[PDB]
Amino acid sequence: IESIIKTATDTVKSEINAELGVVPSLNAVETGATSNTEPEEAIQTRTVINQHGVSETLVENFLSRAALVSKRSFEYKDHTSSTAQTDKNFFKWTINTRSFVQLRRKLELFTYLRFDAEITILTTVAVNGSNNNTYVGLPDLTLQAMFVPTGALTPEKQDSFHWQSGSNASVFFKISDPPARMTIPFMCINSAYSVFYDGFAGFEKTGLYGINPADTIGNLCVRIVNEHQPVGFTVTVRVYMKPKHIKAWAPRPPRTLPYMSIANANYKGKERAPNALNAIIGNRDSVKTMPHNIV
Amino acid sequence: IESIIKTATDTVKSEINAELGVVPSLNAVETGATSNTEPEEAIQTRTVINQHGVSETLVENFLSRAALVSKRSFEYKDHTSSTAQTDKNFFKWTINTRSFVQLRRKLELFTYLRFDAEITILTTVAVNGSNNNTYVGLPDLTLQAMFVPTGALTPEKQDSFHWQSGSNASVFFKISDPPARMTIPFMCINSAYSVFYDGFAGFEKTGLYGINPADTIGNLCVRIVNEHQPVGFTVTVRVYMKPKHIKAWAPRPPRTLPYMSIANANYKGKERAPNALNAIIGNRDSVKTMPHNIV
Amino acid sequence: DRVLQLKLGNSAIVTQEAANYCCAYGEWPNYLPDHEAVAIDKPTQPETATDRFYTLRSVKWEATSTGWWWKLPDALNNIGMFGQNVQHHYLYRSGFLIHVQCNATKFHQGALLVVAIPEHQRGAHNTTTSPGFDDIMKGEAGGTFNHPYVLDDGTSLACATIFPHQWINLRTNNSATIVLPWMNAAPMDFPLRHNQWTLAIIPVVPLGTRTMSSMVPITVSIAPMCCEFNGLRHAI
Amino acid sequence: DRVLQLKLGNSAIVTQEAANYCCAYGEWPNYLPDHEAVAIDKPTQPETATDRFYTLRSVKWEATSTGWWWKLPDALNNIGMFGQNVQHHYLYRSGFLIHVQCNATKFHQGALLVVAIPEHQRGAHNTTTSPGFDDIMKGEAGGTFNHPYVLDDGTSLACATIFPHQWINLRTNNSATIVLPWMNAAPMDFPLRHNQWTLAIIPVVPLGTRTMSSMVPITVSIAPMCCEFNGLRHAI
Amino acid sequence: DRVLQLKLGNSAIVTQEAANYCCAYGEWPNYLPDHEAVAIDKPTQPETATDRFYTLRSVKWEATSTGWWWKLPDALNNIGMFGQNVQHHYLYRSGFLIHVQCNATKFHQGALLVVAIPEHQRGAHNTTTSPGFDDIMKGEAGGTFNHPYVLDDGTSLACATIFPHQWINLRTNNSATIVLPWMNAAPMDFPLRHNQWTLAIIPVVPLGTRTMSSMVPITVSIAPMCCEFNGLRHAI
Amino acid sequence: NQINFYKDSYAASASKQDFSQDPSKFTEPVV
Amino acid sequence: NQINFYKDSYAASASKQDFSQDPSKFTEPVV
Amino acid sequence: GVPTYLLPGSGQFLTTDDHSSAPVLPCFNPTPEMHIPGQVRNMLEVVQVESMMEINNTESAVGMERLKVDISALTDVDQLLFNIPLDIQLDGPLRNTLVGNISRYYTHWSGSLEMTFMFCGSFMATGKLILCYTPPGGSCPTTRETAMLGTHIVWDFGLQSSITLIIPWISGSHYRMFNNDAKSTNANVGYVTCFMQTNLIVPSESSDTCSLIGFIAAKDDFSLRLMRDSPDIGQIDHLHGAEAAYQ
Amino acid sequence: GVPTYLLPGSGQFLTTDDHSSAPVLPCFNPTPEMHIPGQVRNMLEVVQVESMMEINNTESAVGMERLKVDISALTDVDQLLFNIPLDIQLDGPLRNTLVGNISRYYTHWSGSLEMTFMFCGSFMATGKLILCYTPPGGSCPTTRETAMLGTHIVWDFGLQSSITLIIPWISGSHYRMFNNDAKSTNANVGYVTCFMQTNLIVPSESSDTCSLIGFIAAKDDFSLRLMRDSPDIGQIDHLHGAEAAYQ
Amino acid sequence: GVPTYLLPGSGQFLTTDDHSSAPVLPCFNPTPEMHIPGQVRNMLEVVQVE
Repeated sequence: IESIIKTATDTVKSEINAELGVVPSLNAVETGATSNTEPEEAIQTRTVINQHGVSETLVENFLSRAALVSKRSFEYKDHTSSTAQTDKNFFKWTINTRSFVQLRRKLELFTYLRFDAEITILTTVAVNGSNNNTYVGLPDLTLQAMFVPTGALTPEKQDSFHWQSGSNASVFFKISDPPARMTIPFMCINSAYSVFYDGFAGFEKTGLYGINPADTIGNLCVRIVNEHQPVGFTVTVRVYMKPKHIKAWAPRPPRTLPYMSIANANYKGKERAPNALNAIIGNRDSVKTMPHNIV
Repeated sequence: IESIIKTATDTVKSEINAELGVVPSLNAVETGATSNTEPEEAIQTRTVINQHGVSETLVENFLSRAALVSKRSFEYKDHTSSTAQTDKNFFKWTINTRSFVQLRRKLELFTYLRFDAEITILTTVAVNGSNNNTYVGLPDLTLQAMFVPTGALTPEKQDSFHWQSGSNASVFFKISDPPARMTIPFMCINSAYSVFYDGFAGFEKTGLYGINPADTIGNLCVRIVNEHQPVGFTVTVRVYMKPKHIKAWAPRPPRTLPYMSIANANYKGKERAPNALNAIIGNRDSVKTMPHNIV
Repeated sequence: DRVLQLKLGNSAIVTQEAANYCCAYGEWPNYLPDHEAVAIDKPTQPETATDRFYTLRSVKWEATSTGWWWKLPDALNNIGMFGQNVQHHYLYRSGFLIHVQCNATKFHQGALLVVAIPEHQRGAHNTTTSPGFDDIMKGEAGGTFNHPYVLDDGTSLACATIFPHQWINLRTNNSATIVLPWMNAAPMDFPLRHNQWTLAIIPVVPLGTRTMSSMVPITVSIAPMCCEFNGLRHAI
Repeated sequence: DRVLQLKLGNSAIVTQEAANYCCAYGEWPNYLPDHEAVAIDKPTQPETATDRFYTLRSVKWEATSTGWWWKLPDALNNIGMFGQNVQHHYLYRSGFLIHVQCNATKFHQGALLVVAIPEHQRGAHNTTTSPGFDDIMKGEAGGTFNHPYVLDDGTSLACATIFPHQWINLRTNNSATIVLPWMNAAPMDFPLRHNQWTLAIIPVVPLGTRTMSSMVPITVSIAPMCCEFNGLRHAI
Repeated sequence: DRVLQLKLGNSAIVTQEAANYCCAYGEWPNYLPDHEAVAIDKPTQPETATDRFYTLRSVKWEATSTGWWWKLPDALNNIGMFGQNVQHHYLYRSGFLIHVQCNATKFHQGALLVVAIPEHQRGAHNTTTSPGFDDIMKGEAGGTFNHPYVLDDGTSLACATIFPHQWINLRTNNSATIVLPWMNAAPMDFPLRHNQWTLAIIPVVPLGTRTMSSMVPITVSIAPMCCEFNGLRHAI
Repeated sequence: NQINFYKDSYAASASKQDFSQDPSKFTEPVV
Repeated sequence: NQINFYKDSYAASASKQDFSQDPSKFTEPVV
Repeated sequence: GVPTYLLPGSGQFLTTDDHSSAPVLPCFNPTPEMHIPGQVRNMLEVVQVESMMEINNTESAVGMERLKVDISALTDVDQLLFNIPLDIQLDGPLRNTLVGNISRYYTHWSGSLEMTFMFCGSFMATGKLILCYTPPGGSCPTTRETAMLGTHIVWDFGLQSSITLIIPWISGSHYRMFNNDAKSTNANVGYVTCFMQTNLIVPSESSDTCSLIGFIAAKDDFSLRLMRDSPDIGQIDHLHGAEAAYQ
Repeated sequence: GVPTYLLPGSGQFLTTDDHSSAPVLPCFNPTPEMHIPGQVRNMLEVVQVESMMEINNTESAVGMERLKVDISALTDVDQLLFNIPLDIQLDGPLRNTLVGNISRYYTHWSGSLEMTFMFCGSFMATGKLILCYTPPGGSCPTTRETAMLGTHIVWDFGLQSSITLIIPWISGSHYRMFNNDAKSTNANVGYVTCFMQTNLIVPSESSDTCSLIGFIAAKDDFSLRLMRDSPDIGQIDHLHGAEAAYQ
Repeated sequence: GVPTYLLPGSGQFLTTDDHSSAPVLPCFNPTPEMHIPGQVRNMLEVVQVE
């Protein structure tokens, strides 16, 4: 308690401490972690002043790395001609951390995190080659990114008249521009985002498991403002979220197995070790057989 | 009166208050709303300190959401060749809130609003496919947006010589650029915008009803500065107005039915419930029959 | 319930089964201050002559009565010295002391949301044309509600309680009193071509009784309070 | 090793070969303060009635026992006055005093990482479907571990020590005590459709002995500490 | 007559035509003091959860209705969190806040001596056998009076006014409120096998009206006040 | 927090600081 | 070093200044 | 100053920005503000006022007969009168309320709900009546004894002729949302169920169609948070006057 | 002010930027923070706690039998029990540790490692046992006399039943990295080798499969530096729910 | 300073702007102002005449 430490703690000089009646090293695992520090026993330490970096391993410094959460390469064309559930120039991405396993593992390190989502939407254009179209320049489309809370009706078209944004939060940013550095706040009715939720969203028995109703931030409906071009482009909208203002609670085992589903934590490892169900760590030849040995 | 409250009010501890002669819960509707607070009766409350967000539900925070008020996809071509009332590279949008129902409902929440219109004009380009033209790049047109008050003569051409702007307010902004964040002030001869006006604009009996002559801000004549390109584009100018500096008066019933006309508040609901004329709320099977029940 | 006497001018209204009045928006009516004024003309301020309670045409209340509304000052445009001053002045400022009496027996089951809409921009069903003079400025007789549930403007009766309102629930309320001040964006504005207030009485619960059916009249008495008038011209 | 008496309500647990308890996250359980509360309802705070230690169904420990887990308050959803208050209230706040006794002889070779997972979002092997009610809310009998090594959620038992934990290593520890406080993002939340804590007892080292094989029962006694209840409704 | 609001727990009762309440024997209900207690167990005191007003089954009142009685806590033995605590505890101490509403019209001629008998040792007519469980512990539905004039115990209704009582005379009283404290020789005693209070509502004057006959229900809402519970055991 | 460098007072930031409010205008419009 | 010119406290810079930490919550969660 | 690097959130029209914007009219003095009545400096002043629900959400209830509920003198005791889904977003009785239409603009909502029911009957129409609000977690009750265990309040009609039940703020989280899934811990507020207590006693000369008008308001602790775009209106086509204000 | 020249590092989304960003919700008051337990203000609080290694990295050790190590009463003295590659990044026993999974997010790591081994045996299971940690520079030892010269500690099982060896911070540099080449001066931490000291003495009624459970934690001087992206997870395809949360 | 994000109202020639503009003539001293008669500092001085 009451530790306001900014640097790594310095070790003090240790002597021959061979004392009867008390012992530092023989601790009890069956309470928690142990208190045997370096000059207490097992080594005769030297007084070294420790000036090592603790700011770089802060939990805010750990978690305010803007990583990908949704990469949608939606096809921008006259979708009217022929399109069925084909991202008609707009996708209604329900805001979930869980789509990309790097930042998903970073936020699933902790049970609870209160943070503000610095959402940066980097959008890249590519001319689609299925129609054998020429390059003909990469256009500077103004791309609307409307964040709708839950309960608000998501749009169904590109010109769906729900993009008026009378009260909905939206940004209007072009592609030949810096990306939309927007900050979605702590959009939770509870005091933290329950990244893990051992409960059901609905009061009914048939509700989906693991999705916190408090953590339904909503949908980030991203659309193309201007009308369809005669040449089709593949607009790839990559939304990157930087957990800013980090307050984390209850650190957890990291997810060792490869992720399977967004909505739950269902697991199946690789076919052998490493990161397998029956063997998380890659197996050695024997218990005493030592790998990566200089000889 | 004299309430300068910034957070939600905390409730105090309530006990068994079974007292003869006075009662909190049995109020009189036929004056106004009731004063029965939570620790007064009907519950034995606990002292909870309330730190909930009231800044997010401020009327300025409610109303300074920049929503769409005019989306004109006017066709930018050599209109001279063949065009009749076809937005010859310019449209004279008379500035009305009422075109898009989201911000129209937000401003028709209140009878009167004094505000400054932060007008952001986001303009998107699309190559028109009726002539089967190629993409050939999206051009960076400088687009003049001249706001003319009423009484000033609106232009009739693209090069109409009324775009000189000797005294008229205009912005000259390109499309490969941030949008024109301009603020039109409180352009009303009265002390508020009468969003509803139970009166006639003219002194004659044949004047149009509901249009306040004080709230005629004017026309926002938006044009293309440079001359016509051989390839036709569909310039879509979306003007978004953020009611800034909000002072609202006399809150009203929100518009439940779908809107019909800009100039008046004529109504016709959907063909059944919800939001219908004979049934605003979607009907249940019976009065005691309860929908959305966990069983 | 609560007795209440409203004495302005020669007129006085005494009600024995009313509730507390409805001083609207926390604002008692007042004349134009030297700061809020916009018209250099001296106001007429014809007190007593125009602050009288003007008892309007009482509309009959039946089981199928949808609703009635009166626009202020269009309901008082041709009535009394206030009507003469309204016709003789181009600018006006007057609050209104609404008193609506619905004298029904104690066996009568019904209620009236007597609501005072500021700037009731009325709509028309199934047509995009704006309402004319014959659909808006009915005058002293007032206009009925074809669709009172939508409040005849596309909005909602359910939420009409954000407006200056009482109820004339015939259990323990036979008269309701709404004290409207001056309310417009302009400090003074043309009376005969604008309705700053619109008093609407809607049978939210229609009159009911298995007792002798007796015309339950909806007696409307609007006293224009704190009367001000600028721009003395001919009788428009 | 260390004697320890836990006296709450009528129940009391005395253990002679336990270690120090596991006051979780440096937080003793407490009621909702007047600042952290979100429900105006007065809490039931049914102390003594719901702070009793509730001895659950003791699961048998064998050599092939993979693991067992209990979700709080799902393990106590239908047990005692805490179960009655959980069924009768929509909002609840209770810490938990875990005491798990594994009475084995001094010749017994085994250990149990008795871990208390906050919000054990369990996964299912080889299918992307979410676990249902029959795979999550087993109730008082609890649920076994099909894959305890991955902690049945895709994570890792090895790192489960970041959680409130002890060990019931049968060398010098027959009973372990974990003092869970209230832990949720919400101050109070629905008990029957959420598990704020999940106590999991995993035979990390399986029971071993060349001595008389005797059912080594894993007696689980969870005392719901500092009980609070809002939203008094029917028995859900 | 006198308005009265009784706010305990989440429940609240507002009556507009009641008299003053009936704080019984000059004694407001209270918990057991440290001197009057006899059970070392900590009481549950499940306030709010068991101090709620419990609206019972409303019995119909006709012209031939002799009487109805409810025994406390037998009327609340299986109702709500008080019923759960009564089943889960062997010792209990609770006063009762009786509120009986008889909503009848102003044209109705009748009265109810709503009497609260402490230890109504009921008798049986023409037999010397003691009444059984089916003649005493009817439960939430309550028991009717075969002979209310003799108060069903050999005594007298005429003198039943020495008991905590009001009247629900339908002239100017539609609701009556009796505030029973804890009353037994023991400070705490078994709820499911003893009735410390017995609330009896007797149509001393039977309902009369030449008006539309309408079921005049006798809505009984007993709030167990100042609840205390010792001896936490299984659900008996 | 205000970057109002223009010469007009209307062109400033959206003033989300009017925390004072009088609910008795519409809740209790009596006496 | 903070260029927070917005009117919301959440929209500020990422506060990498919470140097205080209590490791005894998880290392020594006893007594 | 001179060294300026552009942020990733540049050139973005964040609809909810507050950045100062160029004055189009350069020395424009606005109109002097007069003391207009009814200034609403916070929408939570609009929600704190009464608003009728449509209790009869019934196909037979056409137009005017939706706000009122015709209760009669039933011959059975402990009868259910009506149940209100206290769901502001799920187009229930509340949706069309000043606490519900405004909270349909907000994803998050919190605070204690006011529940004020007036009796639109005769003076001789008497009878106690009970407003059971139950916290969510079970089904909506249909009988009195399973609903009186929750937040209930007995209402004799009397003289004031209107009760104000107060919905308490019971939630595990700090803000119930409008997730469009009524049956969601984070979305369900509970059920307000109305029952006969001592039956509606009416004389012969009074009508046996006595009517209840309810209102739901907000309290001084009520709060709405994430602002969304209300699903009440729908612009599936351009309104009249579009392509004409453009002219 | 007005004269502003754009830097070369403009318009760049540096994933690790801290620049303030526009508030999407403009007067959004967030939820009040309650005192949730277990706030981790620094990951070095997570690494300072115990975490089992998988000592049996063996194909025969399937599932549960990887954390424990079955040692027996060997008939030879000075026998090697197990060796732990103290390599956090080279997918060794440590990788799956809260000092190792978190340090797999960081290119640089420093500080003294905790090495706490508990004995999961019977009470009558006795025997001294020695945990040799040798600094890097030679091969991993297989005999006792060539390993006791390093950082060793003799552990009689006794009553507390768990020793805590402390790995000292021996390095030429200030921070051992995770260069993915265990055999690198700047990457190798050394070898922790476990030996019999006085043999595992077990009675007949106790099992001769007595088990050691080890943990590696961190100390208060431990520090991680350059943050990388852990190679533990791999998104070779889109997860389930992708193209469905998009819907 | 260094962290600068472009507003939506950037690169716009608002005809009615008052933003300072680069001096084309760099140390240009203008003509000294003489007391010319009839300075109109407000058009409302022109309108106040017959």
